[PDB]
Amino acid sequence: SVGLPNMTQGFWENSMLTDPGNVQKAVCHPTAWDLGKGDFRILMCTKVTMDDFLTAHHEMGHIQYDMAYAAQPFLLRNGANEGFHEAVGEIMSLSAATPKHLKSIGLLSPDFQEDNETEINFLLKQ
Amino acid sequence: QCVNLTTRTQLPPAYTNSFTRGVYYPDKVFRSSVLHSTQDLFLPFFSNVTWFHAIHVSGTNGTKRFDNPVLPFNDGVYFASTEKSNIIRGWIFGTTLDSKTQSLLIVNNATNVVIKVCEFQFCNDPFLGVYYHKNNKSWMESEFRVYSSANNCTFEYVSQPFLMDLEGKQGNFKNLREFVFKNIDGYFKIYSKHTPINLVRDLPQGFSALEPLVDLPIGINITRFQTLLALHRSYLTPGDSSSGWTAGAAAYYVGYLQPRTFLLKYNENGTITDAVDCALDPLSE
Amino acid sequence: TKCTLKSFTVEKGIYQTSNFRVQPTESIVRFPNITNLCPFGEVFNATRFASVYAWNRKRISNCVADYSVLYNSASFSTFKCYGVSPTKLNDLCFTNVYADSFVIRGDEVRQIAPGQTGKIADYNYKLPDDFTGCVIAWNSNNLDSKVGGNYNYLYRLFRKSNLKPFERDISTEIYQAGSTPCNGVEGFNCYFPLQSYGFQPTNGVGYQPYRVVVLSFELLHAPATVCGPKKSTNLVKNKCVNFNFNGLTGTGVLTESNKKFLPFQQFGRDIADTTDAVRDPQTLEILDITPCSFGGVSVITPGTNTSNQVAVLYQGVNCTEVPSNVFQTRAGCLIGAEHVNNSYECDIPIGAGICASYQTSQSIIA
Ligand SMILES: *[C@@H]1O[C@H](CO)[C@@H](O[C@@H]2O[C@H](CO)[C@@H](O)[C@H](O)[C@H]2NC(C)=O)[C@H](O)[C@H]1NC(C)=O
Ligand SMILES: *[C@@H]1O[C@H](CO)[C@@H](O[C@@H]2O[C@H](CO)[C@@H](O)[C@H](O)[C@H]2NC(C)=O)[C@H](O)[C@H]1NC(C)=O
Ligand SMILES: *[C@@H]1O[C@H](CO)[C@@H](O[C@@H]2O[C@H](CO)[C@@H](O)[C@H](O)[C@H]2NC(C)=O)[C@H](O)[C@H]1NC(C)=O
Ligand SMILES: *[C@@H]1O[C@H](CO)[C@@H](O[C@@H]2O[C@H](CO)[C@@H](O)[C@H](O)[C@H]2NC(C)=O)[C@H](O)[C@H]1NC(C)=O
Ligand SMILES: *[C@@H]1O[C@H](CO)[C@@H](O)[C@H](O)[C@H]1NC(C)=O
Ligand SMILES: *[C@@H]1O[C@H](CO)[C@@H](O)[C@H](O)[C@H]1NC(C)=O
Ligand SMILES: *[C@@H]1O[C@H](CO)[C@@H](O)[C@H](O)[C@H]1NC(C)=O
Ligand SMILES: *[C@@H]1O[C@H](CO)[C@@H](O)[C@H](O)[C@H]1NC(C)=O
Ligand SMILES: *[C@@H]1O[C@H](CO)[C@@H](O)[C@H](O)[C@H]1NC(C)=O
Ligand SMILES: *[C@@H]1O[C@H](CO)[C@@H](O)[C@H](O)[C@H]1NC(C)=O
Ligand SMILES: *[C@@H]1O[C@H](CO)[C@@H](O)[C@H](O)[C@H]1NC(C)=O
Repeated sequence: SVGLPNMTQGFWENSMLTDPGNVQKAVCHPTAWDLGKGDFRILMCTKVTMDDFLTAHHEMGHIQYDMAYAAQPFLLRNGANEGFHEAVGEIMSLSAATPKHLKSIGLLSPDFQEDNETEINFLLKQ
Repeated sequence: QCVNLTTRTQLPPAYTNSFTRGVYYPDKVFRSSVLHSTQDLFLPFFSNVTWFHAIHVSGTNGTKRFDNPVLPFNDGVYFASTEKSNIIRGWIFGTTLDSKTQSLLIVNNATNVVIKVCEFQFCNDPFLGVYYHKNNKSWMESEFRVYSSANNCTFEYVSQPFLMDLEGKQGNFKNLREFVFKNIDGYFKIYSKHTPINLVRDLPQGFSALEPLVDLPIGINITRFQTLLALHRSYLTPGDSSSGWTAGAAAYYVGYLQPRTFLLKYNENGTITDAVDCALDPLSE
Repeated sequence: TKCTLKSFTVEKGIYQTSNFRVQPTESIVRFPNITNLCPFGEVFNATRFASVYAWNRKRISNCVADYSVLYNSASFSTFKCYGVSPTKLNDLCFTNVYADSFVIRGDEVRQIAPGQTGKIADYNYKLPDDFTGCVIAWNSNNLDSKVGGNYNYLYRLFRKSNLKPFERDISTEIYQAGSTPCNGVEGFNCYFPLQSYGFQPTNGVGYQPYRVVVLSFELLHAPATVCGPKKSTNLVKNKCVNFNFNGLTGTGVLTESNKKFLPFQQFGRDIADTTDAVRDPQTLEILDITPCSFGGVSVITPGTNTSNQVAVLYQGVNCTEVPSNVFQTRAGCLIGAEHVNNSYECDIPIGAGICASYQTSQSIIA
């Protein structure tokens, strides 16, 4: 909806978005894999919580930045500094945790009033 | 690969007269007793054609004749070969006959008609001889010394395989094979006709309309052709690769065409039965 | 008749007014069978393909190129025809066709195009500024991909100069980037020209193998051997139609004849050089070509002072091709006159011994 392209074809057939369980051991740490050959996948055991909901958007912003700078040689396929690559996903995770977006998608009830106490609490938490 | 053929007696060229031959169908048009008059390149009646023969007499006498020169191709030729056995198995057409330009190769290797249009390197004496052994005694064709290499092939055609009767019978001739080659608009037209005959003197006298056989679109230029003959390799004739040869009962005629006017006569079925030349014997005019 | 004679009082007699002509109902186009189409069925479905620097050029000279099976197939990624429309491919002839088959990376397919530049164009295969042909490419990641890396496809990367259009290089000499001469071994500025590609089954879009072929069309001083597959129609025998039998044309009714042609003769001509019989290129049957009915229209009518009834005559036209008694005479079809068996003096001459008159409840008789 902002202008970023869609995900790759391999992203939906190679990513393990669900923890397989005791059948095999796998780390559930959210990581952004930048292979460099058009294939991009995210390793995360995304639950139905909100923290994982925003971490998924963080990883998707990371993958978007990777696909953006993938149009350069190997010595340049990276962010400008060591903070931009994380900030690209952090700004999306911050902007996606708003009650307006949640009620527009269908998570928050449309009849929910926007009181100033909740806004002050959210600002203090941030 | 190129092997010459020495020990050949030379003789002056012979000439004969073709009374009424070389008449072919100009176009694929059916006509029933209309007596059409056409203007195309035909063979003039009672012309002066060249006679190439191949005679071999036993003992220390006779002459060893094997005629296959590089004859010119002036607006079409008329090839008639009075063969007793399978000896004339193809021709060679082209301008340079080398790798400089392209050349048409219509040769028969005792299997079927093999037509190739490439830039070959033809030898100065190509031939396709036979081999007569004592065991498995049957006339087999194992010889191919027409060219050295083949590159940049444009057209090619190899029909279905078929047997070949290479039996060297002794006696009189059995059939006559006539051919009229012409190339005016890129297409190489061939008009063939088969007529049995039982003479060994000269070209048969009569009339036979040659029907179209093939039309090969090649687009190459043709200025000089050459006939490919066969050879016999048997016992009692020792020698090297360039010797120990023998032949016989081989003769072919070559006649050049020219623009003429003919009054073709069709029967009730569409076949040409008679024709007259308007530029000869003013009774025919 | 009044307009032809330019008078309001037409005298008793027969007058010619117009000319009848049977217009053609439909048009038919017939052509021989279309067999042995082309080796395109094997040049596209080949199991093994060559590299981009060692592309193979297959001879496609004498075969009917069926472009309909390639354009209608929804299995090609990029299909761009330069200098010619894809729809008019089955309506033109050519001299020679060449299909250069080679596998290239997906993200660099756009480099094979007229006027485009890059890394593979000027080093492996370059196209001229003007090009008369099409390009066909399809994804081959299903079969040309193995786990662990597919190092079977290579490409030339380093060259000392640009390549000519339709040029293929076989020498694999090592490239020299510096002033020091390379003595057959690698060094500082001595690198290998050929580089291998990596085809993994998990790669994304862009790095997958794409078998791309190039079709070249040329016209020179030679008879055209490859043309488009022309379609035939149905054979309608007994009606005035427009026929087209392998280049021929005309208009007439095609009746089944008995003229047994020769095995090589196609069409026949009667006296005065007129096409009167053609052979169907499919069923190899012979049929006659009779021209459609035509003739002058004469109007037999008495004097205007007597009556206003008229009798129409179609000279030399059978009554079965005209569309109130209709009587057929040896001079033509006569409509509007009652044929009587009696014999009277000839009043209005018609022809073939038949005459018309205005007698007895009262109409024109013949
Ligand atoms: C013997 O065969 C050779 C080739 O097998 C031919 O030699 C050619 O002879 C002509 C003139 O005699 C030269 O113009 C050619 O250059 C020769 N060919 C080559 C390859 O040099 C010829 O058919 C025979 N030559 C002799 C001397 O008998
Ligand atoms: C006569 O020539 C033809 C073609 O030059 C030969 O046909 C080829 O035969 C070889 C093996 O015999 C095959 O590998 C080729 O594929 C054949 N050609 C084609 C176009 O199919 C034929 O064998 C020759 N016959 C003799 C007796 O020499
Ligand atoms: C390669 O093989 C495929 C598989 O048979 C061919 O696809 C068929 O093409 C025919 C001809 O139009 C169709 O009738 C079939 O329905 C097609 N089958 C499928 C599964 O699509 C294809 O045509 C072949 N390639 C070439 C160039 O002929
Ligand atoms: C052209 O194709 C048609 C049909 O495909 C051929 O007609 C068939 O001929 C055979 C043998 O004469 C008959 O058994 C069939 O019944 C015919 N089918 C039809 C639909 O008529 C025709 O022979 C082909 N012509 C050539 C020269 O190949
Ligand atoms: C044919 O031409 C040759 C050479 O010009 C000549 O010797 C011969 O007499 C001619 N034949 C006839 C029948 O005129
Ligand atoms: C059989 O024919 C071959 C020719 O291929 C020949 O060389 C051989 O001498 C013949 N006889 C025997 C017994 O092989
Ligand atoms: C083959 O010969 C033709 C003759 O016109 C020429 O145009 C073509 O370039 C030649 N091809 C090769 C590969 O030599
Ligand atoms: C032979 O024909 C070709 C046609 O392609 C022509 O270019 C060439 O000039 C001709 N040769 C001669 C000697 O006229
Ligand atoms: C013409 O054909 C008919 C029948 O096809 C046959 O009876 C007759 O003999 C033929 N005439 C000639 C001169 O071939
Ligand atoms: C008109 O056609 C019919 C039917 O074919 C035929 O019987 C009749 O003889 C034809 N008339 C003339 C004058 O030919
Ligand atoms: C004329 O004669 C024919 C044949 O006999 C008959 O069919 C027809 O009815 C007759 N017409 C009249 C008017 O008598």
